[PDB]
Amino acid sequence: SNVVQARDNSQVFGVARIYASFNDTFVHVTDLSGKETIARVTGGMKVKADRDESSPYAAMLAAQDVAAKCKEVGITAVHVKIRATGGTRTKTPGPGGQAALRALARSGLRIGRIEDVTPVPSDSTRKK
Amino acid sequence: ESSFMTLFPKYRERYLKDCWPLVTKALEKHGIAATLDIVEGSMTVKTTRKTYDPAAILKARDLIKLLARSVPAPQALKILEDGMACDIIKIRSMVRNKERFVKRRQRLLGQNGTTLKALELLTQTYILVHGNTVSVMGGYKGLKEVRRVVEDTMNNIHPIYLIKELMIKRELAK
Amino acid sequence: KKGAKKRTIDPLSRKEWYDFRAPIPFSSKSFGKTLVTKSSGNRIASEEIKGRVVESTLADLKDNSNDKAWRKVKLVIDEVDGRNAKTSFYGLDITRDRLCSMIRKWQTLIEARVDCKTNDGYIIRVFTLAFTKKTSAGKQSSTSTCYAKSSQVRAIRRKINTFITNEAAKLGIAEFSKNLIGEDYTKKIEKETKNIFPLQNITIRKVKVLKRPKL
RNA sequence: AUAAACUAUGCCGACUAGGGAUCGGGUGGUGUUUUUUUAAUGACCCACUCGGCACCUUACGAGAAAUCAAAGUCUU
RNA sequence: AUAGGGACGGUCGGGGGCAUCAGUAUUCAAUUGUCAGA
Repeated sequence: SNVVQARDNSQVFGVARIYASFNDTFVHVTDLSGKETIARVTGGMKVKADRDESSPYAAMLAAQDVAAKCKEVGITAVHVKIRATGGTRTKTPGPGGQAALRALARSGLRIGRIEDVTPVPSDSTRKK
Repeated sequence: ESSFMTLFPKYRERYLKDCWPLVTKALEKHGIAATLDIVEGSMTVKTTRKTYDPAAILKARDLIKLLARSVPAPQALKILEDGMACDIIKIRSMVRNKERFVKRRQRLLGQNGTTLKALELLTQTYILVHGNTVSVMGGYKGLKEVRRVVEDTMNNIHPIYLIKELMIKRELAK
Repeated sequence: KKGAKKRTIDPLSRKEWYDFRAPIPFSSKSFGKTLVTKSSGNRIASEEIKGRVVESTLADLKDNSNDKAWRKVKLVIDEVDGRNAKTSFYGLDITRDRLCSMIRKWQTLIEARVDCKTNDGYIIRVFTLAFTKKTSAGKQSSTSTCYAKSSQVRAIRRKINTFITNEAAKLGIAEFSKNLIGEDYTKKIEKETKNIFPLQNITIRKVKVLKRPKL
């Protein structure tokens, strides 16, 4: 269960990306100029993909019984980057959201460079 | 502090300029700041230090987007509700020709907008066609059906088949 | 009680820190910090961060910098001086607030793409953003038209680009970047343009470092 | 070379028209701004003209009606 | 001929070729970092 390997963190530090399909909600926290990858827990949580993770009910199952183990191996104060959603595919944002970014905020970390990275492009392949 | 911006065409300025006091009021209930730049011709929304739930900014990002594409304000602010979803469907990059795009769009709305109304009644969504976009607002499933209908209509697939299929689906649900 | 977790060996163990710094006309300060994985013989500490790229909003000067906080400047770690990240110019841009900001539906929108040549042995691409300005007190309505015959449009492109290719052939990237961020060119373009058709909100939407020699 | 080859509307010869809408010239310009120790110029704008732009519109003419400044159009 | 033809200039043009690149996004890969779902 980790400890040291390509180590070791400090750590201020790091930056974690959100993202949430209008049928999920991600949660993971790597590090800088790229980096990887002490943190994750996403949708894989509760219920029966009905409500589901769409409604943040499991975004509450977020971070707490999840990402708050960043305080675990040194991670102290991260940095967000919401990407929900895919596109295109289709935008924009998912449930979670405030549950997303705010969640991890209501614990051992800190807001930083909250940049909606959600990726889209100059006219491409059509859906259906 | 999170921030989103959108550009609006000049023919919309006037309308936004008179209804902006309502927008900010509607946004003030979530402690979200908003600015209407008349020089750049853009609307911008952004979180503050008093935003309880920052996630609502995503809904606030949709609001001004809907406002930019001639969605009426009373209809547009419904996005702030938890259940409401939206989708702006760009229809400009399907046809290289100009007056063929007019034909296919025209077929999307149809005579007296009847077909469009029929679409709205079958997917249970608000739909508005404007320029090179089709702004939709409702349930996620209804939005997916609208997107399929619109995109297929732009690729010269007649919406009659989709309307009939949705009609049968509606009838089966009784 | 019975916890559901417990910290054993942090992953951010073998992590070294650094400081963001780029000369040019930006403050000496070490705005923000980066992060990297320790050396490992093959891996060379400060040497993987070569092609690194940072996006920074103007707070890279203490003065009127907080105001003009919409120019997204993109920098590349070009050299490292033990525990410090040195950076050169890589990219210049804007954001959605501004872009979507100046976009009304009764005016015209113009764009000029340009490939400049700097004496520094540097190649650029600069995008310009132009908007037509009213002149009759009539707030742009469905009744107000501020369009500009397509002939006048390109008339400006032709003029704008031509002005900038000469501007670059006579400057150092340090000077050019300094100038591009400054309302210097907004005024110049405004000068050549009022001749063709009075503009408003003029901007240098984006700048990309196409090919930068490393003499 | 078929066509879900179309304003279901001919035109060699043209009006009931306008209003507006766009792209020419010619004016005023007054508005900006270049030039650049001051401008002029150049641009931007402004109006105003005339070019013609296409459109749109019916105090008119229609036809057998919806529509039409045409299919208006010479006891129908 | 305020026909028609054509001069010439001034244009103005998403006119056209014809390449040219610029781009995106796409996807290929490729190490990616992880790492059960997806």
